[PDB]
Amino acid sequence: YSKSMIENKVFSSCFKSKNERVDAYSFACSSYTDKIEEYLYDPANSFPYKRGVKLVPKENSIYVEVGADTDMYGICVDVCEFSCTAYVLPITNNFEGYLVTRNPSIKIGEILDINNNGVIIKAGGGPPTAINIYALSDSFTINSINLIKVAIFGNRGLEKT
Amino acid sequence: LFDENYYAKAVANIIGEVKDPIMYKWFSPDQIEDVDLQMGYQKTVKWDAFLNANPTTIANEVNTISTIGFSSEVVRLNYLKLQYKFRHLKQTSEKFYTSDSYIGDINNNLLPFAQAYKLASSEIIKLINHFVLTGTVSIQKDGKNQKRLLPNMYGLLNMPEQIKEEVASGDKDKMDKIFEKIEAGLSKLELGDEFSTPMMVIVDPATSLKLVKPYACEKWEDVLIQTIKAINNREDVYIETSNLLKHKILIYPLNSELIKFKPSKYMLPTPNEQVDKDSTDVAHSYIDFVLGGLLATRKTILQVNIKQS
Amino acid sequence: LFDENYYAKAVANIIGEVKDPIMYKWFSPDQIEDVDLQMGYQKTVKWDAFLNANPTTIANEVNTISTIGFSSEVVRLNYLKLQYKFRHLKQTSEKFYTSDSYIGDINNNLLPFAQAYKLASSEIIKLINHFVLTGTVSIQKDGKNQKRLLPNMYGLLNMPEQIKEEVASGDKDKMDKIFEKIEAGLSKLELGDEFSTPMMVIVDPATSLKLVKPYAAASSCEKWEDVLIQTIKAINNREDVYIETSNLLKHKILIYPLNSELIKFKPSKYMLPTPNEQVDKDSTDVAHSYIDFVLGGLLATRKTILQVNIKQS
Amino acid sequence: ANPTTIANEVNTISTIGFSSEVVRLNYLKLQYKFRHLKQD
Amino acid sequence: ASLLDSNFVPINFTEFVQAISNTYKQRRIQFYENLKR
Repeated sequence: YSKSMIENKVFSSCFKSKNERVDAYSFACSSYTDKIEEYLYDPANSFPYKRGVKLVPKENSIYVEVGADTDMYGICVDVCEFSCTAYVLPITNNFEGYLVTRNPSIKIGEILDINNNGVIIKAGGGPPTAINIYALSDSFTINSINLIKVAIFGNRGLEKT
Repeated sequence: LFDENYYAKAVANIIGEVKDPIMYKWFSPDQIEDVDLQMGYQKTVKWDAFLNANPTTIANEVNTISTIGFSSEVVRLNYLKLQYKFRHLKQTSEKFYTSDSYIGDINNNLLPFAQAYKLASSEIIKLINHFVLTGTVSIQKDGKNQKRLLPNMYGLLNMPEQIKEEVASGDKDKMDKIFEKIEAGLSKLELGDEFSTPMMVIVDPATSLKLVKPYACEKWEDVLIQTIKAINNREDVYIETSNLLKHKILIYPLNSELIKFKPSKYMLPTPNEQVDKDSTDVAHSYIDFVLGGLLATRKTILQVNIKQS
Repeated sequence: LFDENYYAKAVANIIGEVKDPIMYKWFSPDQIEDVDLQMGYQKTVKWDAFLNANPTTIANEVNTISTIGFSSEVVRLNYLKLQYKFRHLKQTSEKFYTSDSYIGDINNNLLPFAQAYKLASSEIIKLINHFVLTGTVSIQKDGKNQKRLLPNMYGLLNMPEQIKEEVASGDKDKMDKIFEKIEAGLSKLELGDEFSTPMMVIVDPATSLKLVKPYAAASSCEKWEDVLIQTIKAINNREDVYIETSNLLKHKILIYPLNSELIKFKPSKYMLPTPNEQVDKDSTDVAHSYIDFVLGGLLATRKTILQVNIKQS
Repeated sequence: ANPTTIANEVNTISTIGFSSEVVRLNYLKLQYKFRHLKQD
Repeated sequence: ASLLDSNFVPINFTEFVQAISNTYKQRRIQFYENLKR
């Protein structure tokens, strides 16, 4: 898929709850001194936008591919499809923003984990979580893709259950 | 300054395209008085006089004369400073994004600084209007994840020590019961000698729909206006509908001696001098605003809440 | 501006000491035309006309006349913006690192901004020349770890739909076999109606050294270079033939016409290195600067470039 | 490293390094002694 | 509007960049004028 996604016959119809857009600005709270890196991504394997990515050093360049929490390099916050370039916030930096999830029913304050597809899921799935992820809001569906506001702050000392 | 600060020049040139806040319609011209304070508290002192006894008749010789006393009351108001950050294109880079009849990246959702500032200011003004009407700060439709505010920072709907009426969930569709509660609140209203003043009523869209129903060839709105004219010395009665309210009815006078809005003169959005810059074409800018300053006398606001559950 | 930006003043003062790119010798003056763009795509439309029937004889009264049609084709080119960063000494800090013979910190490899910018610009110009010649961007002699580029971004060596010939490994020293392949490619060349134009050949140093041997029993008064020039003149309507040696090439011979109607170079007007306004500063004596350059913009008609590769392995 | 493609926001950019070489030339003194007749 | 003319005084960075581009173009033109194959 894509982020921008088209001519319309008519325009689409308060200030509240207007941020529920797939192409919304990922950082709920931004900050200067946040490190952002550029990498290449596979244009036919998996679309890394708003997903946890890992570094795959290929024979021609270092790419980023959707990955699990065990081998996560960071979070892909934006993509330039013209150059097929992914922008990554390293895991060493804090993040507070909207990410792609696969569970349409997640409550606030729950512990979360990133799966092999770079997707937010409930931490009770069984895999030992290695990152501190907490749900700051209930998951919402855009009609279909599920998004959720999360706070990610570093790695977890001892893997939980 | 305009020779050096392109962003200041653009703000000056486009500041006029931001529409006026809708909260100005809820107050009289005399009720609003600006103050000079960004963040902190301000103490306002109100003086009064009273008669100690009956006046003294001046006849022949007399030295003992009746006296007039004085009294004071101090009210503290809290003001809070808030900020927002937005991204925009760079001035030296706009030329490479000036397309036909528009400027900016459609794909990357990047805008020139002037348009970005105008849109951000409009959104912040909407937030300020919502805070002034309700007294809470939230960006969700459910009204949750509210930002915790300081004490002595109230809106019209949550101002304490006012008349509060509650319509039961079983009577949520009975306009007769709602009007009975409204009459009870109006009776409990205390305006004293300042009763001769225009009155303002603010209702939610559902209550507005109910008001135009026939009275049980007269309308509930007409009956309510007559009832309010009975108490306000038959002055003007204004009715307003706001989508910022939900199953609430606000009734209050437009007299500056009872309710006064003393906002900071920096309450409306103002650019910050700091602009984040790097080697790319994207820059970041900050907008500041100030919240707080509503003062009201006791028992001069009627707030009716119609419970839904 | 120069009263406020010392870095801009120094760039203006030292810009003239950077040598011109070597790619200017591979194109005619009319073949290069700048365009105003940094990143994105640009379209070019070429118009052609054709005859629908035989001409009409005008005699007495005639209402029906033969017609002339038209057609068009659209070509899309891509441009890419790239940047490099380099550290240097702060302007006010140069006096504490001045020496009797030089300025800078030898032990820490810190230079004044002017010298650092000149060296970085020279390196970037070398990279740009390599990209223009070969179609690839890399910093390794092996040629691996290539930066991925956009589509419709090609060089003279990797332009698709051209004539490609391969001299086998066993004949890597047989100049006769090399010339056999060259003649086959030149025969396969299709210049259309623009054949009467000068031609340009670019060879690696090894091929250049082989081209000065006497022609082969060896012949006198004639060289392999002369034979090649005559063969190319057999197809360019006896026009000029130029030969160049480039160390960037390796066991490659590149032949193409110097005609703007067939091959054109429309580079961005900001292709050559340009300083960036942003300068990183802190409380120390070390500052950082940025240089931008734009790549892309080579257009060529199909089957007008001959590429002969001599195989070693 | 390879150059950085400037699109959208990025602050992590490939760098260009510098180095200084010091060339040294040594000069040495040498002597011979030979016998002759005073002023076979 | 070129760095070759010492009488030229840039006012801002955009003018400086335009002058750099014009200087590059003028240098290429001069190189082609002085080139003799």
